Amino acid sequence: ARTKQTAR
Amino acid sequence: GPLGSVQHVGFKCDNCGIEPIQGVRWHCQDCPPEMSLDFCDSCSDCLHETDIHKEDHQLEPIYR
Ligand SMILES: [Zn+2]
Ligand SMILES: [Zn+2]
Repeated sequence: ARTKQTAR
Repeated sequence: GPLGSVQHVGFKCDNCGIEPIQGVRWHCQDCPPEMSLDFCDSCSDCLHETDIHKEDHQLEPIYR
């Protein structure tokens, strides 16, 4: 599971 | 160095629920990016299925 955060 | 030591900050397992998979990641090849499913070095052999996740496919090992 991609819990990987990224910018808006 | 690498191999058996790889840290995937942002990829917690679906099989056992462990935080950010260690050693090698296992990126589901056929399950969609919206789900983006993952397994540990042991869990990748577990051959799991959900509502979307199925045994119809293969996984990709990630050494980095
Ligand atoms: Zn696991
Ligand atoms: Zn899958």
